[PDB]
Amino acid sequence: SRANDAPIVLLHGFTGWGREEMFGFKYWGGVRGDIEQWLNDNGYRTYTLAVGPLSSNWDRACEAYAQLVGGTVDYGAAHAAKHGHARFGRTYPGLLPELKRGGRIHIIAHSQGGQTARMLVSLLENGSQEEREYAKAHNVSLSPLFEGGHHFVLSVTTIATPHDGTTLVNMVDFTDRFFDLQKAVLKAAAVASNVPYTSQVYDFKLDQWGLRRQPGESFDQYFERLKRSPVWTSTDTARYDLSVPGAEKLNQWVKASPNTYYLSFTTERTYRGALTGNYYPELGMNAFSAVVCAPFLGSYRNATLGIDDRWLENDGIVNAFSMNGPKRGSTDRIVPYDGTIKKGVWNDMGTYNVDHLEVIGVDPNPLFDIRAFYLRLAEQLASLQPHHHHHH
Ligand SMILES: [Ca+2]
Ligand SMILES: [Zn+2]
Repeated sequence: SRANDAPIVLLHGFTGWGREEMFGFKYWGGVRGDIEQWLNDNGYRTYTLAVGPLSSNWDRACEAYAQLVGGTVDYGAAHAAKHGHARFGRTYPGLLPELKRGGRIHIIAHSQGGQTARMLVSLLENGSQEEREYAKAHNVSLSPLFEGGHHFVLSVTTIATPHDGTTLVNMVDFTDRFFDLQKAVLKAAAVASNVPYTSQVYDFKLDQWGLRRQPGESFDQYFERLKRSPVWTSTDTARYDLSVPGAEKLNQWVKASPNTYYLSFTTERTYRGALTGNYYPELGMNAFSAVVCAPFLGSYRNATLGIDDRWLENDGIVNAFSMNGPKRGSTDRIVPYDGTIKKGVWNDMGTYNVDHLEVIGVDPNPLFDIRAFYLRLAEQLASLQPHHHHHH
């Protein structure tokens, strides 16, 4: 059924790190193994992007663009001046120079990665008018990313993505709990949060903000500085983009490309309480989510905000209702999968009973055939037709 040869590129969310980080414990595979290696082993050429887990989708897309084709990250002169961080970031050799020669990729994105992938597609195709106009008005140079006209992306697949935000950000103790989540992923990787490791271990890639863990600093201490830093206090952050208002703002400009396939997977790991209408964690959900996040997600309503009952089912971290595609402030279409994947529309591939971390293998779930999950997805992506023609 193989109808294209595009390689697959994997993209994490508000947690995530390179293949060499976390002592080789993989974000994509966790305690289950190495998802990229499984795909490559099965004949599906697969790569992995690592970008700032806490950075805005904008920053991450700029980082992803430079990580793909090579070069020094360029966040755009207008954006950098706007938010007060460096215009230029780290330099990359480029994972896929074939992209500079018409090649295309499939992106498989988990969590906030889904937002980033969508945004990258948009900047690639449309560029940024704001940047272009700023470059002409200030006589500054312009990254090719902002010119538009790039078509690197044949498909985007999002898994557990908060396309409409997650109400988790609304928790009153969200900042302290969000970083506890980072601590919980570290723990999953068997990494302590109260130890000043001399090796990097987990690089948050805050080059633009000039933030990095210092010698003698544990992750606990590091996170306490991050909490008070601009990567947590600004609107140019994952924290803002993850929020319902922030995701809506994102949706208002980040539209689905008619040249690109979109697949969404929804995840859920909760049950409904008959008398309260709330949703509750099941048995099997990662311990941190079950205790600290799922109860809030499954009970938080806010009429002002648009959060009614539909939002309560969740995967421990993200409202399921947010996952099938952008809706809030979005002109994108979403169709249930009907056997045939269509261009320029969100193909809701269905809802899977796995939690936010289980779906990438970071939390165990031996009832979830994760190997089969990604293999079946790879097959589906490789079957996507470059072209279509009307028929009866
Ligand atoms: Ca589990
Ligand atoms: Zn930025």
